[PDB]
Amino acid sequence: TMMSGRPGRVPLQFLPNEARSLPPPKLTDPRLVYMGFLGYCSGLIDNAIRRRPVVSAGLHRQLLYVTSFVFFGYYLLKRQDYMYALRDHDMFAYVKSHPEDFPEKDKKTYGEILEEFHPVR
Amino acid sequence: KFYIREPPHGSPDWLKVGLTLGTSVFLWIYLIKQHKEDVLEYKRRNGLE
Amino acid sequence: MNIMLTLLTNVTLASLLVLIAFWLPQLNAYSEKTSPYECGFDPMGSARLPFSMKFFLVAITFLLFDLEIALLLPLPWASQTNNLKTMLTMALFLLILLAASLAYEWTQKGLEWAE
Amino acid sequence: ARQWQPDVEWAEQFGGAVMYPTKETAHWKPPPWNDVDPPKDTLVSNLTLNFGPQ
Amino acid sequence: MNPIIYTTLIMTVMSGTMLVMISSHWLLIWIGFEMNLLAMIPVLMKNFNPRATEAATKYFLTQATASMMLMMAIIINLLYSGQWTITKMFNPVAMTMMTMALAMKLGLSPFHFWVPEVTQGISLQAGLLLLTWQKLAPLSVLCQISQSINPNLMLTMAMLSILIGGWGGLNQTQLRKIMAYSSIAHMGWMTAVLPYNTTMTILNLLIYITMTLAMFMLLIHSSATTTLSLSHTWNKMPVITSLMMVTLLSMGGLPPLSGFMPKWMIIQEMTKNESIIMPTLMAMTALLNLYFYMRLAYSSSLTMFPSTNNMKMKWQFEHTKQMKLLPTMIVLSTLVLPMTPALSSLN
Amino acid sequence: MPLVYMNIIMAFAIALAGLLMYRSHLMSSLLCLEGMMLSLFIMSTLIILNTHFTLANMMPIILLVFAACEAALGLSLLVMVSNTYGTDYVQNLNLLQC
Amino acid sequence: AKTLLHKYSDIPEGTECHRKAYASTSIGGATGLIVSAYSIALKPPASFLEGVARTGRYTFTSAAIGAIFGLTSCISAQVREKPDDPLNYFIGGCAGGLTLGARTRSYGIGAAACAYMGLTAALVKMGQLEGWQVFAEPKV
Amino acid sequence: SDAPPLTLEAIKDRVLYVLKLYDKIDPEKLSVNSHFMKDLGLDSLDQVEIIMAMEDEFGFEIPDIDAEKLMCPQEIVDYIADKKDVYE
Amino acid sequence: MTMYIAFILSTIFVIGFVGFSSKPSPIYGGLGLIVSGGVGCGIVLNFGGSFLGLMVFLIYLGGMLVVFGYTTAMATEMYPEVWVSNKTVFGAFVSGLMMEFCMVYYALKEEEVEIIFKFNGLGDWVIYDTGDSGFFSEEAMGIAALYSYGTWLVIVTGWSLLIGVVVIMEITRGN
Ligand SMILES: CCCCCCCCCCCCCCCCCC(=O)OC[C@H](COP(=O)([O-])OCC(O)COP(=O)([O-])OC[C@@H](COC(=O)CCCCCCCCCCCCCCCCC)OC(=O)CCCCCCCCCCCCCCCCC)OC(=O)CCCCCCCCCCCCCCCCC
Ligand SMILES: CCCCCCCCCCCCCCCCCC(=O)OC[C@H](COP(=O)([O-])OCC(O)COP(=O)([O-])OC[C@@H](COC(=O)CCCCCCCCCCCCCCCCC)OC(=O)CCCCCCCCCCCCCCCCC)OC(=O)CCCCCCCCCCCCCCCCC
Ligand SMILES: CCCCCCCCCCCCCCCCCC(=O)OC[C@H](COP(=O)([O-])OCC(O)COP(=O)([O-])OC[C@@H](COC(=O)CCCCCCCCCCCCCCCCC)OC(=O)CCCCCCCCCCCCCCCCC)OC(=O)CCCCCCCCCCCCCCCCC
Ligand SMILES: CCCCCCCCCCCCCCCCC[C@@H](O)O[C@H](CO[C@H](O)CCCCCCCCCCCCCCC)COP(=O)(O)OCC[N+](C)(C)C
Ligand SMILES: CCCCCCCCCCCCCCCCC[C@@H](O)O[C@H](CO[C@H](O)CCCCCCCCCCCCCCC)COP(=O)(O)OCC[N+](C)(C)C
Ligand SMILES: *OP(=O)(O)OCC(C)(C)[C@@H](O)C(=O)NCCC(=O)NCCSC(=O)CCCCCCCCCCC
Repeated sequence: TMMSGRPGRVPLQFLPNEARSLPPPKLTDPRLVYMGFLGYCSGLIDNAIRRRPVVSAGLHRQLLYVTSFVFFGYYLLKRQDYMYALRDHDMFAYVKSHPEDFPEKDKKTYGEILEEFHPVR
Repeated sequence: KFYIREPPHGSPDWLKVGLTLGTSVFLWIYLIKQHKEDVLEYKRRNGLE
Repeated sequence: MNIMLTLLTNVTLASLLVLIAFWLPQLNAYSEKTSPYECGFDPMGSARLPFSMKFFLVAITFLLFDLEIALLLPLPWASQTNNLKTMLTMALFLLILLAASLAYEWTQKGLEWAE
Repeated sequence: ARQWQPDVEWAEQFGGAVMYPTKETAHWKPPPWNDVDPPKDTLVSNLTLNFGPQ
Repeated sequence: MNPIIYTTLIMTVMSGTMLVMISSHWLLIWIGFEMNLLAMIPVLMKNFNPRATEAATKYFLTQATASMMLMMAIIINLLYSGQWTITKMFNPVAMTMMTMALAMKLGLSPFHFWVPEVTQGISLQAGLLLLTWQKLAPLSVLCQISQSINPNLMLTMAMLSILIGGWGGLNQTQLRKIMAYSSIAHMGWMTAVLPYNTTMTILNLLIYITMTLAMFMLLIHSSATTTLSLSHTWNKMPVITSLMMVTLLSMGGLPPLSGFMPKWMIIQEMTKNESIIMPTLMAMTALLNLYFYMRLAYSSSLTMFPSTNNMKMKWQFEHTKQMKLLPTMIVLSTLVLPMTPALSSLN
Repeated sequence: MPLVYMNIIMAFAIALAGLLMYRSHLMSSLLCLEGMMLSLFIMSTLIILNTHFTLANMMPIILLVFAACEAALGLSLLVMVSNTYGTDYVQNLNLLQC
Repeated sequence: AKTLLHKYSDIPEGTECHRKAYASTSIGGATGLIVSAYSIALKPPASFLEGVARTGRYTFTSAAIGAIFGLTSCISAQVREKPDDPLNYFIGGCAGGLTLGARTRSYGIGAAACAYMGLTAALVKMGQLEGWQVFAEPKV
Repeated sequence: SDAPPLTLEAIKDRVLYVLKLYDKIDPEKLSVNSHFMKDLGLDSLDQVEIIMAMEDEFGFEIPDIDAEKLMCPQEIVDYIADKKDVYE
Repeated sequence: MTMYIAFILSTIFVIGFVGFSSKPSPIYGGLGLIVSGGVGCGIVLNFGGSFLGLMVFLIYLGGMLVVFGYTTAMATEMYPEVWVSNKTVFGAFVSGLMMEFCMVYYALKEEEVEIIFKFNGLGDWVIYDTGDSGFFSEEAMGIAALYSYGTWLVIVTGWSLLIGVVVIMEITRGN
C-alpha cells in the first residue's frame, strides 16, 4: 500500500545502498540483547522437549541458538531503522513541498485565549 | 547402565560439535567485522571521521 | 455458406432414408418381436446395470495425452519462426516430457488392466 | 484434604460427538479412533449373460 | 506413497504458490492456482480412507468452482479493458467476482463450510499444510488489488468470518475442527484490515502462521486428535502440555503474548480511519475464540484427567523423530511482543 | 456489448448455477464444470479475435490444457467415491458431518 | 437493495408515518425473505409446502417487526414534537421487540428482544446524528 | 430424532392392524388371546404367512424356533417387546 | 439483422447449456455438451478463429467419449432420466429456456442493462475491423508464437501435465 511502490526501489534488496548512511545499531542494543534472550529461551525449550537437562544439556547448540538469533536481529534492526528513517524523510519533504497545507498558525498566549471554566462541586 | 547402545554416543559426536562451534565462531566474527564496516562507512559518509 | 448447405443436404438425405425405411414396409410388431435380444432366452438383469471398466486409468491418461496433442498441433507454423533454436528446444522439451509421462505410467504398472 | 481433580464422570462430558448435545445431533457418533471407517459390504453386481444357444 | 513422489508433489504445491506470488500476468496467476490445486489434491489423500476421499472431493469441488469464478472475472476485466496485468481491476462486476472467488478459496464466510470438514478429514500434517501454506497465494492476490476492494463486501465477509469462527468453535470436541474454526476467525481478522493497510495483513498472517505451526507440531508430538486423547498427555509429556497451554493463551490474544500484537495493531489501523464500531465488535467476538481455547487449556494442562494402565508402557519409550523448529516456533509464538516496531521491515 | 457476448455470459451463468445445484450424480457436476470451461474458452476466443491481440491467441489453448487437468482430477476422485459406495451419489459423502 | 433504505430515509423523521411504516415493512420483508432463503438452503423442509410455510412465517414475522418499529417510532417523534432524538427510535425498537415476543409466544424472548432491539435502534439513531461509519472509507 | 419410544399399546395396535388386513381372519372374531388354530381355524401355513406379515411390518428378521410358538396376538406382542426391550 | 446466423448459433449454445445443466443423466448431458461444443466451434469459426474452433471441438469430443465410458461404468441407474421423465429436470429445463427467451426479448426490444451493462445488438457484424492485410492468418501466427515467445508457458504447462499423470496414478492407487 503506502510504501510498496516508491521510486528508485530495488525489489528484493532488503538493504538499499543509502541505508549505509545511517548509524548502525550498537552491539549492546537492548533489542539485540532481547533477541539473544529469545535464542536462549529457544535453546532451553529445545532441551526440555527432547528430555535433556534443561540448563546444561547442549552448550554448543545453545550457543548456536543465541548467535543465530543475534545475527538475524542485527540486520532486522538495521532494516527497521532504515524504513523509519525513510518514513521521516518522505514526510518532511512532503511538508516542505506543500506549504499551503501545513501553515504555521499565529502564536497566542494563555492570557489572551478564553477557556471556559467548569467548577467542580 | 543401558541394555541398548544408546544411539547418541556416550562420547560426544565430535564432528557435529566441531561444526556447530565453528559456525557459531564464524557468525560472531562475521558480525563483528560487519559492524566495524558499517561504523566506518557511516562515519565516512556523514563527514564525522 | 457452402458447408452449411453440404451438412443440411447430408442430414436431410439420411433422414429421408430413415423415413422411407420406416413408412414403406408393412409393420407388424407384437410383444415377442420387440423383446430384448439374448442368444435364445430372456435376460436376467438389465443392460442399464453398471458395467465395470478395466481401463479407466488409460482413459484419464488419454485425456491428458489428447491435450498434449492440441499443444503439439501448431508445430508446422512454429517451424517458420526466425529463432529456430528456441522453438526446436521447446518442442523437443514438450515431446520429451510426454515420453517421460508415458514411461512413468508404463513402469508403475499403469498400462495394465485391472484384474 | 487434597485438591479436586476431574473424574470419569467429568471427563465423559468432553467425550461426545459435539459439545452441547441436542435433539437433532443426539444420534451422531464420534469418529473411529483411527480415521478408518469400516468397509461397506457392497454387493458386487456382476453382469449375467446368456452365451448361446443362438 | 513414495518419498520422491511426495517431495515432488510438495515442491509442485510450493512452486504453484510462488508462481502466483511472482507473476504480473493474470493467466500466470490462474495457472499457479491450478498447479497448486492439482498437486495438493493427492497430498490430502496420502493416508487412504473414505474420510480422506471425502475431504479431497469437497476441497476439489470448492477450489474448482473458485477457479471458474476467478477466470471469469479475469476475462470480464479483459473485455472491459484490454489489460492482462494484475492492477486496479477497472471493472466493478469483475471485481466483485474476483473478491468472491478469492474469499471462497480462503474460506471466508459464508464460503467457510468446507474448511472444518476438510481439516477433520485429513491427517495433521495435511491439515498443517492446508491451514498455513494454502493461505498465501489468495492473500497475495488480494493484497495486490486492495485499491479496488469494495470495503462493504470485504468487511462484511470479514466480520461474518470472525462471528462464525467464534460461534462454531464453541461446539467442537475434535481438535482439527477447532483449528479450522480458529483459522476462519483469523482469516476474518486478516482481511478486515486489508482495504486500509496490507502491512497489517502480512503481520497478522505471519503471527498466525507461527502460532498455527506451533499448535500443529505440538498436536503431532502428542498424537492427539480429540479432547479426551489430549487429556492423557500430562501423564506422559507434562512439558508439552504446559507449552501448549501458553501457546493457546497466545492464540487467545492475551498480552503480553505474541497473539496480542496483530489485533492490537489492526485495531489501531482502523482507528486511524474512523472505523470505531467494527474493531470493538471484533474484539468482543474474539472473546469466543479465547473461551474455547481456555476450555482446551482446562482439559489439557490446568487439570489432571484420569489415565489408563497401559500408559505405563509408554513411559519407557522416547520420541523416535523430533520435529525441528518447534522450540523456535513456540518462542516466536509467545515472547515476541517487545519487538513489535520491527513490523516496519514489512513495507 | 454485442448480443453474442451476452449469450456467452448467460451460458456461463447457467453452467455455474447448474454446478451449484446438485441432484444426485457427481458426473453431472463434472459436466457442468466442463461446460463452464467451454463457455470461458468461447468468451476468451471471441474477445481476443475481435481486438486483434495476436500474442494472446495461445491463451485459450493453455486454458483448455488446464481444463483437462481439472477433468482428469475429478474423474480420478469419482472412481474412488464409486469404489467406496458403488454409486457416485453425493449424499454418501456425509461422513465429515460429525 | 439499498434503494429500500433510500425510500425509507428520504421521508422526513416526523412526517408521513404511513409512508415510513410502508418503507420499514418493505425492509423487514426483504430481510425475512433472505433469512428464509438461507434457512431453506441449509435446512431443507422435507416438502415444498412446509418450505413455503416456513418462508411465509419468517417473512411475516420480519415484516410485522419492521412495520411496528417504523410506525411507533414515527408516531412518537411526531407526537412528542422531538425529532432527532433516540428515544423515539428506542421506543419503536422496543415495540418491535415486543412483536417478536408475541410472534414466538414467549415473554422472555419478548422482554429480552425489546431491550436489545431498543438499544440497537437508539445506537443507530445516534450514529445517524453524529456521523458514525460502520464501513469506514479508507482515508489514511 | 429417530422413531419415538415405541410402547406396548402401539405394538398391539399394529399387530391387530396386520391381522385385520389379513383376508383369512374375521375381524370381529379376532381378539388379543385368539388362538390361531382353535378359534380362527387356520393351519401352520397361515400362521407362517402371519409371522411373515409381522416380519415385514416391524422390520426385523424373525427366525424359526421361538416363532413357531407364536399362537395368539399376545405372544407376538410379547416377543416384539422382548426383542425391542419395550417395557411400557 | 443479417440471417441471424451468429445469433442463432449463440442461442443454440445456450440451449445446449440448459440441456446439460438440468442434469438429465450424464449420457444426455454429454450429448448436450457435444452439441454446445460443435455450435461454439461454429461461433468462433464465424469470427476467423478456425483453428481454435476445430481444436476445442476435437478436445471435447475426446473428453465426452471418456465421460460416456465413465457414465456406463459408474454413473448409471435402472431408469436413466431424460428431460421429460422427471419433474425437477423438466422444470429446470423449461425455466432455463424461458429465462433465455426473456433475456433475448428484453435485449432486442430495449437497450436495457441486465447484469453487466446495457447492450446494443444491431448484429455483431458492425464491430468488425475492415482489416485488409496479410499473406498469413493472425490466429495461426499468434498460436504458433507459443514456442518462440511463450517458453515460460510451455515449461509450466508441460510440468503440469507430467504432474497430472503422476497425480492421477497416486489418487487411484487405492490401498
Ligand atoms: C518478563 C521478565 C522475564 C520473564 C520472561 C518469561 C519467563 C522466562 C522465559 C521462559 C522460557 C525459559 C525456559 C523455558 C523452558 C523451560 C521448561 C522447564 O521445564 O524448565 C525445567 C528446568 C528445571 O528442570 P530440570 O533441572 O531439567 O530437572 C527437573 C525435570 O526437568 C522435571 O521435569 P518435569 O517433567 O517433571 O516438569 C513437569 C512440569 C514442567 O512444566 C513447566 O516447566 C512449564 C514450562 C514453562 C512454559 C514456557 C513457555 C514459553 C515461555 C512463555 C512465558 C510467558 C511469560 C508471560 C506471562 C504469562 C505466564 C504464562 O509440568 C507440570 O508439572 C505441570 C504444571 C502446570 C502449570 C502450568 C503453568 C505452565 C506455564 C508457565 C509459563 C511461565 C514462564 C515459566 C518460566 C520458567 C519455567 C522453567 O527449569 C530450569 O532450570 C530453567 C530455568 C531458567 C534457567 C536460568 C539459569 C541461568 C543461570 C542463572 C544465573 C543468571 C545469569 C548469571 C549472570 C549474573 C552474574 C553472576
Ligand atoms: C454471473 C453470476 C450469476 C451466476 C448465477 C446465475 C443463476 C441464473 C441462471 C439459472 C439457470 C437455471 C438452469 C438450470 C439450473 C439447475 C437446477 C438444478 O440442477 O436442480 C437441482 C435441484 C435438486 O433437485 P433434486 O435433488 O434432483 O430433487 C430433490 C428435490 O428437489 C428436493 O427434495 P425434497 O422434496 O425432499 O425437499 C423439499 C423441497 C422444499 O422446497 C422448498 O421449500 C422451496 C419453496 C420455497 C418457497 C419460495 C418463496 C415463495 C414466496 C416468495 C415470493 C417472492 C416475493 C413476493 C413478495 C413477498 C412474498 C411474501 O425441495 C427443496 O428442498 C428445494 C429447495 C431449493 C429451492 C430452489 C433453490 C433456489 C435458490 C433458493 C431459493 C429459496 C426461496 C426462498 C425465498 C427466496 C427469495 C424470493 O433442484 C431443485 O433445487 C428444485 C428446483 C429446481 C428448478 C428451478 C431452477 C431455477 C433456479 C435458478 C436460479 C434462481 C433464479 C435465478 C434468476 C436470476 C435473475 C436473472
Ligand atoms: C443493577 C441493580 C439491580 C438490577 C438487576 C435486577 C432488576 C432487573 C432484572 C429483574 C426485572 C427484569 C425482568 C424482565 C421480565 C421477565 C419476564 C421473563 O423473563 O419471561 C419469562 C417468564 C416465564 O416465561 P413464560 O412461560 O412465557 O410465562 C409463564 C408465566 O409464568 C405465566 O404468567 P401468567 O399467565 O400468570 O400472566 C401473564 C401476564 C399477566 O401478568 C401477571 O401475571 C402479573 C402482572 C405482571 C406485570 C404487570 C404489572 C403489574 C404490577 C405493576 C404495577 C406498578 C408497579 C410500579 C411501577 C411504577 C413506579 C412508581 O403477564 C403480562 O401480560 C404482563 C405484561 C407486561 C406489563 C408490565 C409493564 C411494566 C413496565 C415497567 C413500568 C415501570 C418501569 C420503572 C420506572 C420507574 C421510574 C421511577 O415470564 C414471566 O413469568 C413474567 C412475565 C411478567 C412480566 C413482568 C415485567 C414487569 C417487571 C418490570 C420490568 C422492567 C425491568 C427491565 C426494563 C426493560 C424491560 C422491558
Ligand atoms: C513471530 C515472528 C514471525 C516472523 C516470521 C519468521 C521470522 C524470520 C524471517 C526470515 C527472514 C528472511 C526473509 C527475507 C530476507 C531476504 C529477502 C529480501 O529481499 O526480502 C525483502 C524484504 O524482506 C521482507 O520483506 C521482510 C522480512 C522481515 C520479517 C520480520 C518482521 C516480523 C514482524 C514483526 C514481529 C516481531 C518479530 C521479531 C523477530 C522474531 C523483500 O522486499 P520486497 O520485494 O519489497 O517485498 C515484497 C512484499 N511486500 C512489499 C508487500 C512486503
Ligand atoms: C431417398 C431420399 C429421396 C426420396 C425422395 C422421395 C420422397 C418420398 C416421400 C416419403 C414417403 C414414401 C413411402 C412410400 C409409401 C408411402 C407410405 C405413407 O407415407 O403413406 C400413408 C400415410 O398416410 C396416412 O397413413 C393416411 C392418409 C390420411 C392423411 C391424408 C394425407 C395428408 C395430406 C392431406 C390430403 C391430401 C392428399 C394428397 C393431395 C395433395 C401410409 O399410412 P400407413 O397405413 O400408416 O403406413 C402403411 C404403409 N404401407 C401400407 C405401404 C405398408
Ligand atoms: O401347519 P402344519 O400343521 O405344519 O401343516 C403343514 C402341512 C400343511 C404341510 C401338513 O400337511 C404336513 O406337514 N404334511 C406332511 C407332508 C409335507 O410336509 N409335505 C410338504 C411338501 S414339500 C413340496 O412339495 C414343495 C413344493 C414346491 C413347489 C413350488 C411351486 C411354485 C409355483 C409357481 C409360482 C409362480
